[PDB]
Amino acid sequence: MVGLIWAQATSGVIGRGGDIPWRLPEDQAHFREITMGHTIVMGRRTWDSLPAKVRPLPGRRNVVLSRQADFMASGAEVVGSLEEALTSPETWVIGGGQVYALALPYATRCEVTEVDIGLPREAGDALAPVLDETWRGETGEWRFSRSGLRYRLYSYHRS
Amino acid sequence: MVGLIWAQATSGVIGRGGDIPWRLPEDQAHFREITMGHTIVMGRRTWDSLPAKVRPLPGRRNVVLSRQADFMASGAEVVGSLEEALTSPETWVIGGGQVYALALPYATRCEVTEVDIGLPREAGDALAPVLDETWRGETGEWRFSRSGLRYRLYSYHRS
Ligand SMILES: NC(=O)C1=CN([C@@H]2O[C@H](COP(=O)(O)OP(=O)(O)OC[C@H]3O[C@@H](n4cnc5c(N)ncnc54)[C@H](OP(=O)(O)O)[C@@H]3O)[C@@H](O)[C@H]2O)C=CC1
Ligand SMILES: NC(=O)C1=CN([C@@H]2O[C@H](COP(=O)(O)OP(=O)(O)OC[C@H]3O[C@@H](n4cnc5c(N)ncnc54)[C@H](OP(=O)(O)O)[C@@H]3O)[C@@H](O)[C@H]2O)C=CC1
Ligand SMILES: CC(=O)Nc1ccc(-c2nc(N)nc(N)c2CCC2CC2)cc1
Ligand SMILES: CC(=O)Nc1ccc(-c2nc(N)nc(N)c2CCC2CC2)cc1
Ligand SMILES: [Co+2]
Repeated sequence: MVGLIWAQATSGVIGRGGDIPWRLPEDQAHFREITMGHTIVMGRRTWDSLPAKVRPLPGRRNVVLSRQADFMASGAEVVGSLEEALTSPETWVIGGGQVYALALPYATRCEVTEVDIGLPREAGDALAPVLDETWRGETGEWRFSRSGLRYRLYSYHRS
Repeated sequence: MVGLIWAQATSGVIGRGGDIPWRLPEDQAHFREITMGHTIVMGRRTWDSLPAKVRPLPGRRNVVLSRQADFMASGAEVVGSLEEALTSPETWVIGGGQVYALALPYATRCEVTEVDIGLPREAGDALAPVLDETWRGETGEWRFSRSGLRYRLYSYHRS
Protein backbone atom coordinates (compact mmCIF):
# COMPACT_ATOMS: atom_id res chain seq x y z
CA MET A 1 0.00 0.00 0.00
CA VAL A 2 1.15 3.68 -0.32
CA GLY A 3 0.47 7.07 1.13
CA LEU A 4 2.17 10.28 0.02
CA ILE A 5 2.87 13.07 2.48
CA TRP A 6 4.57 16.33 1.69
CA ALA A 7 4.66 20.00 2.61
CA GLN A 8 4.47 22.37 -0.30
CA ALA A 9 4.47 26.06 -0.86
CA THR A 10 1.55 27.26 -2.87
CA SER A 11 3.73 27.25 -5.97
CA GLY A 12 4.38 23.51 -5.60
CA VAL A 13 7.89 23.53 -4.25
CA ILE A 14 8.73 20.79 -1.75
CA GLY A 15 12.55 21.19 -1.66
CA ARG A 16 15.25 23.62 -2.75
CA GLY A 17 18.98 23.19 -2.51
CA GLY A 18 18.58 19.97 -0.61
CA ASP A 19 16.63 21.54 2.22
CA ILE A 20 13.22 23.14 2.73
CA PRO A 21 12.72 26.93 2.51
CA TRP A 22 10.64 27.01 5.70
CA ARG A 23 10.21 25.48 9.08
CA LEU A 24 6.82 24.86 10.67
CA PRO A 25 6.41 23.05 14.02
CA GLU A 26 2.78 22.62 13.18
CA ASP A 27 3.80 20.59 10.16
CA GLN A 28 6.36 18.65 12.19
CA ALA A 29 3.88 17.13 14.64
CA HIS A 30 1.38 16.45 11.87
CA PHE A 31 4.14 14.52 10.04
CA ARG A 32 5.18 12.62 13.18
CA GLU A 33 1.62 11.70 14.02
CA ILE A 34 0.77 10.20 10.64
CA THR A 35 4.01 8.34 10.08
CA MET A 36 4.95 7.21 13.58
CA GLY A 37 5.10 3.47 13.77
CA HIS A 38 4.41 3.00 10.06
CA THR A 39 6.87 2.44 7.19
CA ILE A 40 8.56 5.55 5.80
CA VAL A 41 10.13 5.44 2.34
CA MET A 42 12.40 8.20 1.14
CA GLY A 43 14.67 8.68 -1.78
CA ARG A 44 18.39 8.70 -1.16
CA ARG A 45 18.74 12.46 -1.45
CA THR A 46 16.01 13.00 1.14
CA TRP A 47 18.02 10.67 3.40
CA ASP A 48 21.11 12.87 3.00
CA SER A 49 18.88 15.80 3.98
CA LEU A 50 18.43 14.05 7.26
CA PRO A 51 21.36 14.94 9.49
CA ALA A 52 22.95 11.73 10.67
CA LYS A 53 21.89 13.00 14.00
CA VAL A 54 18.05 12.57 13.54
CA ARG A 55 18.54 9.44 11.27
CA PRO A 56 16.67 7.32 11.43
CA LEU A 57 13.43 8.83 12.31
CA PRO A 58 12.37 7.13 15.55
CA GLY A 59 9.64 4.52 15.82
CA ARG A 60 9.25 3.85 12.08
CA ARG A 61 10.55 1.45 9.44
CA ASN A 62 13.01 3.70 7.60
CA VAL A 63 13.47 2.69 3.94
CA VAL A 64 15.83 4.56 1.62
CA LEU A 65 15.06 4.14 -2.05
CA SER A 66 18.24 3.69 -4.08
CA ARG A 67 19.25 1.61 -7.11
CA GLN A 68 22.46 -0.21 -6.13
CA ALA A 69 23.68 -2.82 -3.73
CA ASP A 70 26.54 -0.39 -3.03
CA PHE A 71 24.67 2.16 -0.93
CA MET A 72 24.27 1.84 2.79
CA ALA A 73 21.70 3.89 4.60
CA SER A 74 23.06 3.27 8.08
CA GLY A 75 20.21 2.64 10.45
CA ALA A 76 17.78 1.89 7.59
CA GLU A 77 16.98 -0.35 4.65
CA VAL A 78 18.24 0.20 1.13
CA VAL A 79 15.92 -1.21 -1.54
CA GLY A 80 16.46 -1.06 -5.28
CA SER A 81 12.73 -1.20 -6.00
CA LEU A 82 9.83 0.63 -4.48
CA GLU A 83 8.09 -2.70 -4.00
CA GLU A 84 10.76 -4.06 -1.68
CA ALA A 85 9.68 -1.50 0.88
CA LEU A 86 5.94 -2.12 0.69
CA THR A 87 6.24 -5.27 2.83
CA SER A 88 4.50 -3.63 5.77
CA PRO A 89 0.81 -2.73 5.93
CA GLU A 90 1.01 1.12 5.96
CA THR A 91 3.82 2.68 3.94
CA TRP A 92 4.35 6.45 3.83
CA VAL A 93 6.16 8.03 0.88
CA ILE A 94 7.94 10.91 2.57
CA GLY A 95 9.89 12.30 -0.38
CA GLY A 96 11.31 13.81 -2.13
CA GLY A 97 9.75 14.78 -5.42
CA GLN A 98 10.92 11.72 -7.33
CA VAL A 99 9.64 8.98 -5.09
CA TYR A 100 6.38 10.89 -5.04
CA ALA A 101 5.84 10.75 -8.76
CA LEU A 102 7.34 7.28 -8.62
CA ALA A 103 4.95 6.22 -5.86
CA LEU A 104 1.93 8.17 -7.13
CA PRO A 105 0.74 5.08 -9.03
CA TYR A 106 0.55 2.96 -5.90
CA ALA A 107 -1.03 5.72 -3.88
CA THR A 108 -4.50 6.24 -2.48
CA ARG A 109 -3.75 9.10 -0.11
CA CYS A 110 -1.89 12.37 -0.27
CA GLU A 111 -1.53 14.26 2.98
CA VAL A 112 -0.48 17.74 1.83
CA THR A 113 0.43 20.80 3.86
CA GLU A 114 0.23 23.90 1.70
CA VAL A 115 2.42 26.64 3.14
CA ASP A 116 1.33 30.16 2.28
CA ILE A 117 4.68 31.35 0.97
CA GLY A 118 5.32 33.20 -2.28
CA LEU A 119 8.01 31.02 -3.75
CA PRO A 120 8.58 31.35 -7.49
CA ARG A 121 9.36 28.07 -9.19
CA GLU A 122 13.15 28.05 -9.57
CA ALA A 123 15.02 25.59 -11.75
CA GLY A 124 16.17 22.49 -9.95
CA ASP A 125 13.37 22.82 -7.38
CA ALA A 126 11.94 19.53 -6.13
CA LEU A 127 8.18 19.64 -6.69
CA ALA A 128 4.99 18.19 -5.22
CA PRO A 129 3.19 15.53 -7.28
CA VAL A 130 0.77 16.19 -10.08
CA LEU A 131 -2.66 15.13 -8.80
CA ASP A 132 -4.95 14.51 -11.74
CA GLU A 133 -8.73 14.50 -12.09
CA THR A 134 -9.24 11.37 -10.05
CA TRP A 135 -8.06 12.57 -6.65
CA ARG A 136 -10.61 14.12 -4.32
CA GLY A 137 -10.18 16.38 -1.27
CA GLU A 138 -11.24 19.86 -0.25
CA THR A 139 -9.47 23.07 0.80
CA GLY A 140 -8.75 23.45 4.49
CA GLU A 141 -9.05 26.36 6.84
CA TRP A 142 -6.05 28.67 6.62
CA ARG A 143 -4.44 27.97 9.98
CA PHE A 144 -1.92 30.16 11.79
CA SER A 145 1.45 28.69 12.48
CA ARG A 146 3.38 30.14 15.38
CA SER A 147 6.01 30.54 12.65
CA GLY A 148 3.89 33.40 11.33
CA LEU A 149 3.04 31.62 8.08
CA ARG A 150 -0.44 30.52 7.19
CA TYR A 151 -0.79 26.83 6.48
CA ARG A 152 -3.62 24.49 5.70
CA LEU A 153 -3.92 20.72 5.52
CA TYR A 154 -5.20 18.50 2.69
CA SER A 155 -6.22 14.83 2.53
CA TYR A 156 -6.87 12.95 -0.75
CA HIS A 157 -8.38 9.53 -1.44
CA ARG A 158 -8.90 7.90 -4.79
CA SER A 159 -10.55 4.71 -6.01
CA MET B 1 -5.95 -0.85 9.75
CA VAL B 2 -9.11 -0.46 11.74
CA GLY B 3 -11.11 2.67 11.05
CA LEU B 4 -14.49 3.59 12.45
CA ILE B 5 -16.73 5.65 10.21
CA TRP B 6 -19.96 7.34 11.21
CA ALA B 7 -22.15 10.39 10.69
CA GLN B 8 -23.47 11.92 13.86
CA ALA B 9 -25.70 14.67 15.13
CA THR B 10 -24.12 17.50 17.02
CA SER B 11 -25.65 15.82 20.05
CA GLY B 12 -23.86 12.53 19.34
CA VAL B 13 -26.78 10.68 17.77
CA ILE B 14 -25.99 8.36 14.88
CA GLY B 15 -29.32 6.52 14.54
CA ARG B 16 -32.82 6.34 15.94
CA GLY B 17 -35.51 3.79 15.45
CA GLY B 18 -33.52 1.66 13.04
CA ASP B 19 -33.07 4.57 10.64
CA ILE B 20 -31.09 7.75 10.22
CA PRO B 21 -33.03 10.92 10.98
CA TRP B 22 -31.38 12.93 8.20
CA ARG B 23 -30.22 12.65 4.63
CA LEU B 24 -26.88 14.00 3.37
CA PRO B 25 -25.82 12.89 -0.12
CA GLU B 26 -22.43 14.50 0.39
CA ASP B 27 -22.00 12.12 3.31
CA GLN B 28 -22.97 9.14 1.18
CA ALA B 29 -20.40 9.81 -1.55
CA HIS B 30 -17.86 10.41 1.17
CA PHE B 31 -18.80 7.30 3.18
CA ARG B 32 -18.65 5.41 -0.09
CA GLU B 33 -15.30 6.84 -1.11
CA ILE B 34 -13.69 5.94 2.23
CA THR B 35 -14.90 2.40 2.42
CA MET B 36 -14.89 1.53 -1.21
CA GLY B 37 -12.94 -1.63 -1.91
CA HIS B 38 -12.40 -2.53 1.74
CA THR B 39 -13.76 -4.80 4.46
CA ILE B 40 -16.76 -3.11 6.01
CA VAL B 41 -17.94 -4.31 9.38
CA MET B 42 -21.45 -3.60 10.54
CA GLY B 43 -23.74 -4.67 13.30
CA ARG B 44 -26.63 -6.94 12.50
CA ARG B 45 -29.10 -4.12 13.06
CA THR B 46 -27.15 -1.91 10.64
CA TRP B 47 -27.24 -4.78 8.13
CA ASP B 48 -31.02 -5.14 8.44
CA SER B 49 -31.67 -1.45 8.07
CA LEU B 50 -30.41 -1.61 4.52
CA PRO B 51 -33.26 -2.35 2.13
CA ALA B 52 -32.56 -5.31 -0.10
CA LYS B 53 -32.08 -2.86 -2.97
CA VAL B 54 -28.91 -1.66 -1.18
CA ARG B 55 -27.72 -4.97 0.17
CA PRO B 56 -24.89 -5.65 0.11
CA LEU B 57 -22.74 -2.58 -0.24
CA PRO B 58 -21.07 -3.03 -3.64
CA GLY B 59 -17.36 -3.41 -4.10
CA ARG B 60 -16.57 -4.08 -0.43
CA ARG B 61 -16.19 -7.16 1.78
CA ASN B 62 -19.36 -6.90 3.84
CA VAL B 63 -18.79 -8.40 7.26
CA VAL B 64 -21.73 -8.62 9.63
CA LEU B 65 -20.93 -8.90 13.33
CA SER B 66 -23.91 -10.88 14.60
CA ARG B 67 -24.86 -13.72 16.92
CA GLN B 68 -26.88 -16.58 15.29
CA ALA B 69 -25.15 -19.60 13.79
CA ASP B 70 -28.10 -19.82 11.41
CA PHE B 71 -27.53 -16.14 10.69
CA MET B 72 -26.44 -15.60 7.13
CA ALA B 73 -26.14 -12.18 5.55
CA SER B 74 -26.72 -12.42 1.78
CA GLY B 75 -23.50 -10.99 0.42
CA ALA B 76 -21.60 -10.85 3.71
CA GLU B 77 -19.67 -12.97 6.12
CA VAL B 78 -21.07 -13.50 9.59
CA VAL B 79 -18.26 -13.31 12.15
CA GLY B 80 -18.38 -13.44 15.89
CA SER B 81 -15.08 -11.93 16.80
CA LEU B 82 -14.55 -8.40 15.86
CA GLU B 83 -11.09 -9.60 14.90
CA GLU B 84 -12.55 -12.24 12.66
CA ALA B 85 -13.82 -9.12 11.00
CA LEU B 86 -10.45 -7.43 11.54
CA THR B 87 -8.74 -9.79 9.15
CA SER B 88 -8.58 -7.15 6.55
CA PRO B 89 -5.68 -4.71 6.12
CA GLU B 90 -8.02 -1.75 5.78
CA THR B 91 -11.14 -2.42 7.90
CA TRP B 92 -13.98 0.07 8.42
CA VAL B 93 -16.54 -0.35 11.19
CA ILE B 94 -19.54 1.31 9.56
CA GLY B 95 -21.93 0.94 12.46
CA GLY B 96 -23.82 0.92 14.43
CA GLY B 97 -23.79 2.42 17.87
CA GLN B 98 -22.71 -0.78 19.66
CA VAL B 99 -20.29 -2.16 17.09
CA TYR B 100 -18.63 1.23 17.31
CA ALA B 101 -17.74 1.14 21.00
CA LEU B 102 -16.71 -2.49 20.55
CA ALA B 103 -14.07 -1.66 17.96
CA LEU B 104 -12.72 1.65 19.24
CA PRO B 105 -10.06 -0.19 21.23
CA TYR B 106 -8.70 -1.56 17.96
CA ALA B 107 -9.20 1.63 16.06
CA THR B 108 -6.37 3.65 14.68
CA ARG B 109 -8.69 5.99 12.72
CA CYS B 110 -12.07 7.50 13.43
CA GLU B 111 -13.66 9.37 10.56
CA VAL B 112 -16.70 11.46 11.41
CA THR B 113 -19.38 13.45 9.63
CA GLU B 114 -21.10 15.95 11.91
CA VAL B 115 -24.46 17.22 10.72
CA ASP B 116 -25.45 20.58 12.15
CA ILE B 117 -28.79 19.44 13.51
CA GLY B 118 -31.06 20.24 16.44
CA LEU B 119 -31.40 16.66 17.51
CA PRO B 120 -31.86 15.85 21.21
CA ARG B 121 -30.31 12.76 22.70
CA GLU B 122 -33.56 10.91 23.37
CA ALA B 123 -33.63 7.51 25.01
CA GLY B 124 -33.41 4.89 22.32
CA ASP B 125 -30.98 6.84 20.12
CA ALA B 126 -27.79 5.27 18.79
CA LEU B 127 -24.76 7.37 19.69
CA ALA B 128 -21.12 7.74 18.72
CA PRO B 129 -18.46 6.52 21.17
CA VAL B 130 -16.31 8.90 23.15
CA LEU B 131 -12.82 9.49 21.74
CA ASP B 132 -10.32 9.25 24.63
CA GLU B 133 -7.13 11.30 24.96
CA THR B 134 -5.22 8.92 22.69
CA TRP B 135 -7.25 10.47 19.89
CA ARG B 136 -5.86 13.49 18.09
CA GLY B 137 -7.39 15.25 15.08
CA GLU B 138 -8.72 18.47 13.55
CA THR B 139 -12.17 20.06 13.55
CA GLY B 140 -13.28 20.62 9.99
CA GLU B 141 -14.63 23.79 8.50
CA TRP B 142 -18.38 24.09 8.23
CA ARG B 143 -19.43 23.29 4.71
CA PHE B 144 -22.81 23.57 3.10
CA SER B 145 -24.81 20.62 1.78
CA ARG B 146 -27.11 20.52 -1.21
CA SER B 147 -29.49 19.22 1.38
CA GLY B 148 -29.02 22.78 2.65
CA LEU B 149 -27.13 21.82 5.80
CA ARG B 150 -23.84 22.76 7.35
CA TYR B 151 -21.65 19.77 7.96
CA ARG B 152 -18.01 19.23 8.73
CA LEU B 153 -15.79 16.17 8.85
CA TYR B 154 -13.57 14.96 11.67
CA SER B 155 -10.50 12.77 11.32
CA TYR B 156 -9.11 11.34 14.57
CA HIS B 157 -5.85 9.47 14.87
CA ARG B 158 -4.14 7.53 17.60
CA SER B 159 -1.17 5.20 17.39
N1 LIG C 1 8.59 19.57 1.72
C1 LIG C 1 8.39 18.22 1.96
O1 LIG C 1 7.31 17.87 2.40
C2 LIG C 1 9.45 17.32 1.64
C3 LIG C 1 10.65 17.89 1.35
N2 LIG C 1 11.69 17.10 1.02
C4 LIG C 1 12.77 17.63 0.30
O2 LIG C 1 12.91 16.93 -0.94
C5 LIG C 1 14.29 17.24 -1.41
C6 LIG C 1 15.04 16.06 -2.17
O3 LIG C 1 14.12 15.23 -2.79
P1 LIG C 1 14.68 14.73 -4.37
O4 LIG C 1 15.60 15.86 -4.55
O5 LIG C 1 13.40 14.65 -5.17
O6 LIG C 1 15.57 13.37 -4.34
P2 LIG C 1 14.90 12.05 -3.54
O7 LIG C 1 14.74 12.37 -2.08
O8 LIG C 1 13.75 11.66 -4.39
O9 LIG C 1 15.98 10.87 -3.60
C7 LIG C 1 16.10 10.54 -4.95
C8 LIG C 1 17.00 9.30 -5.01
O10 LIG C 1 16.24 8.14 -4.81
C9 LIG C 1 16.81 7.11 -5.63
N3 LIG C 1 15.77 6.70 -6.62
C10 LIG C 1 14.90 7.51 -7.36
N4 LIG C 1 14.06 6.81 -8.14
C11 LIG C 1 14.40 5.47 -7.88
C12 LIG C 1 13.89 4.28 -8.36
N5 LIG C 1 12.87 4.27 -9.28
N6 LIG C 1 14.37 3.09 -7.96
C13 LIG C 1 15.38 3.15 -7.07
N7 LIG C 1 15.96 4.19 -6.51
C14 LIG C 1 15.44 5.38 -6.94
C15 LIG C 1 18.18 7.69 -6.21
O11 LIG C 1 19.12 7.51 -5.26
P3 LIG C 1 20.76 7.00 -5.84
O12 LIG C 1 20.94 8.35 -6.46
O13 LIG C 1 21.50 6.71 -4.57
O14 LIG C 1 20.44 5.83 -6.76
C16 LIG C 1 17.74 9.14 -6.36
O15 LIG C 1 18.87 9.89 -6.36
C17 LIG C 1 15.05 17.69 -0.10
O16 LIG C 1 15.17 19.08 -0.15
C18 LIG C 1 14.04 17.23 0.99
O17 LIG C 1 14.08 17.93 2.19
C19 LIG C 1 11.67 15.75 1.37
C20 LIG C 1 10.52 15.14 1.65
C21 LIG C 1 9.23 15.86 1.61
N1 LIG D 1 -25.47 7.32 11.23
C1 LIG D 1 -24.53 6.36 10.92
O1 LIG D 1 -23.43 6.70 10.46
C2 LIG D 1 -24.93 4.99 11.22
C3 LIG D 1 -26.08 4.85 11.94
N2 LIG D 1 -26.56 3.63 12.29
C4 LIG D 1 -27.83 3.55 13.08
O2 LIG D 1 -27.56 2.94 14.34
C5 LIG D 1 -28.77 2.27 14.84
C6 LIG D 1 -28.53 0.77 15.24
O3 LIG D 1 -27.21 0.58 15.64
P1 LIG D 1 -27.22 -0.39 17.10
O4 LIG D 1 -28.65 -0.13 17.47
O5 LIG D 1 -26.10 0.07 17.94
O6 LIG D 1 -26.97 -1.91 16.81
P2 LIG D 1 -25.54 -2.23 16.16
O7 LIG D 1 -25.72 -1.75 14.77
O8 LIG D 1 -24.43 -1.72 17.04
O9 LIG D 1 -25.52 -3.80 16.03
C7 LIG D 1 -25.55 -4.29 17.30
C8 LIG D 1 -24.92 -5.66 17.20
O10 LIG D 1 -24.02 -5.93 18.19
C9 LIG D 1 -23.72 -7.24 17.85
N3 LIG D 1 -22.69 -7.64 18.75
C10 LIG D 1 -22.16 -6.89 19.77
N4 LIG D 1 -21.17 -7.51 20.40
C11 LIG D 1 -21.06 -8.72 19.72
C12 LIG D 1 -20.21 -9.80 19.89
N5 LIG D 1 -19.26 -9.79 20.90
N6 LIG D 1 -20.29 -10.90 19.09
C13 LIG D 1 -21.25 -10.82 18.13
N7 LIG D 1 -22.12 -9.86 17.85
C14 LIG D 1 -21.99 -8.80 18.68
C15 LIG D 1 -25.10 -7.96 17.86
O11 LIG D 1 -25.09 -9.05 17.08
P3 LIG D 1 -26.67 -10.01 17.28
O12 LIG D 1 -27.61 -8.89 17.00
O13 LIG D 1 -26.50 -11.04 16.21
O14 LIG D 1 -26.58 -10.50 18.72
C16 LIG D 1 -25.94 -6.79 17.26
O15 LIG D 1 -26.23 -7.11 15.98
C17 LIG D 1 -29.77 2.35 13.68
O16 LIG D 1 -30.61 3.44 13.93
C18 LIG D 1 -28.81 2.57 12.46
O17 LIG D 1 -29.40 3.19 11.39
C19 LIG D 1 -25.87 2.48 11.91
C20 LIG D 1 -24.73 2.55 11.20
C21 LIG D 1 -24.12 3.83 10.78
C1 LIG E 1 12.11 20.86 8.87
C2 LIG E 1 12.25 19.85 10.03
O1 LIG E 1 13.02 20.04 10.90
N1 LIG E 1 11.48 18.61 10.11
C3 LIG E 1 10.49 18.15 9.14
C4 LIG E 1 10.77 18.09 7.78
C5 LIG E 1 9.80 17.64 6.91
C6 LIG E 1 8.57 17.19 7.37
C7 LIG E 1 7.49 16.67 6.42
N2 LIG E 1 6.30 17.18 6.52
C8 LIG E 1 5.33 16.78 5.75
N3 LIG E 1 4.04 17.44 5.87
N4 LIG E 1 5.46 15.83 4.86
C9 LIG E 1 6.62 15.24 4.71
N5 LIG E 1 6.67 14.19 3.70
C10 LIG E 1 7.70 15.65 5.49
C11 LIG E 1 9.07 14.96 5.42
C12 LIG E 1 10.19 15.33 4.83
C13 LIG E 1 11.36 14.37 5.08
C14 LIG E 1 12.06 13.21 4.79
C15 LIG E 1 12.48 14.01 5.84
C16 LIG E 1 8.30 17.24 8.72
C17 LIG E 1 9.26 17.71 9.60
C1 LIG F 1 -27.55 9.20 3.42
C2 LIG F 1 -28.12 7.83 2.98
O1 LIG F 1 -29.05 7.75 2.25
N1 LIG F 1 -27.54 6.58 3.42
C3 LIG F 1 -26.39 6.55 4.30
C4 LIG F 1 -26.58 6.28 5.64
C5 LIG F 1 -25.46 6.25 6.47
C6 LIG F 1 -24.19 6.49 5.96
C7 LIG F 1 -22.94 6.44 6.85
N2 LIG F 1 -22.19 7.49 7.00
C8 LIG F 1 -21.11 7.42 7.74
N3 LIG F 1 -20.34 8.63 7.88
N4 LIG F 1 -20.70 6.33 8.34
C9 LIG F 1 -21.41 5.23 8.21
N5 LIG F 1 -20.96 4.03 8.90
C10 LIG F 1 -22.56 5.24 7.44
C11 LIG F 1 -23.51 4.06 7.19
C12 LIG F 1 -23.53 2.83 7.67
C13 LIG F 1 -24.72 2.05 7.11
C14 LIG F 1 -25.44 1.60 6.01
C15 LIG F 1 -25.91 1.37 7.28
C16 LIG F 1 -24.01 6.75 4.60
C17 LIG F 1 -25.12 6.78 3.77
CO1 LIG G 1 -9.61 3.59 0.17
